[PDB]
Amino acid sequence: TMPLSCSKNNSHHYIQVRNDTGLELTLTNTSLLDHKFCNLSDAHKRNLYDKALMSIVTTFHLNIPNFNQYEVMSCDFNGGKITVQYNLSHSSYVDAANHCGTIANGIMDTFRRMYWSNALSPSEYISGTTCIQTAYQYLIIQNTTWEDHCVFSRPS
Ligand SMILES: *[C@@H]1O[C@H](CO)[C@@H](O[C@@H]2O[C@H](CO)[C@@H](O)[C@H](O)[C@H]2NC(C)=O)[C@H](O)[C@H]1NC(C)=O
Ligand SMILES: *[C@@H]1O[C@H](CO)[C@@H](O)[C@H](O)[C@H]1NC(C)=O
Ligand SMILES: *[C@@H]1O[C@H](CO)[C@@H](O)[C@H](O)[C@H]1NC(C)=O
Repeated sequence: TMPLSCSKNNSHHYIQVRNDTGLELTLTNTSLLDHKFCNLSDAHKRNLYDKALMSIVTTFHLNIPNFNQYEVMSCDFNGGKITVQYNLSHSSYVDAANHCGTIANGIMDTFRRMYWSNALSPSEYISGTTCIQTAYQYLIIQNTTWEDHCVFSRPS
């Protein structure tokens, strides 16, 4: 049994990239990845990670600033299906500002502005970008299907 993505305590949205498969982005306080690794030494896994993230950037038309910043992250695969977990650092205004030039923040600002969440707030405005503040501890991405997007798929 795995926890739900479509829950009252979470925010979620599903990107359909092709007829069958897509990405489910989930803001939650439950984590699915125990470790803190992102073993991408194989070229094929490193490219599936690039492609999941590219499909989010193009659909949301994200323009991520370069601030020499970095969001804590673990990743993992289950038979070619990626699971990416960001351990967010945006609980304060200072933390939101220091983790602003990241894919996580651009995603969250899309949730805030499409009203898919109420727990996202503005912090600092810089370079035409909004730094997002939130109490959510994780942002989860999984390569999944439309029929399963409401339940977290097994990561490994
Ligand atoms: C979701 O996962 C699949 C599997 O990793 C991704 O792509 C295809 O996977 C098959 C193996 O089942 C490979 O033989 C193909 O070469 C892969 N195609 C591509 C274009 O990479 C699929 O792209 C993933 N979807 C998302 C949205 O990340
Ligand atoms: C997530 O966890 C933080 C505590 O770290 C809490 O303040 C926040 O309200 C929680 N949000 C949800 C939706 O449970
Ligand atoms: C990356 O994953 C492979 C798969 O087993 C593993 O052998 C390798 O040691 C990992 N990378 C590092 C630096 O350990």
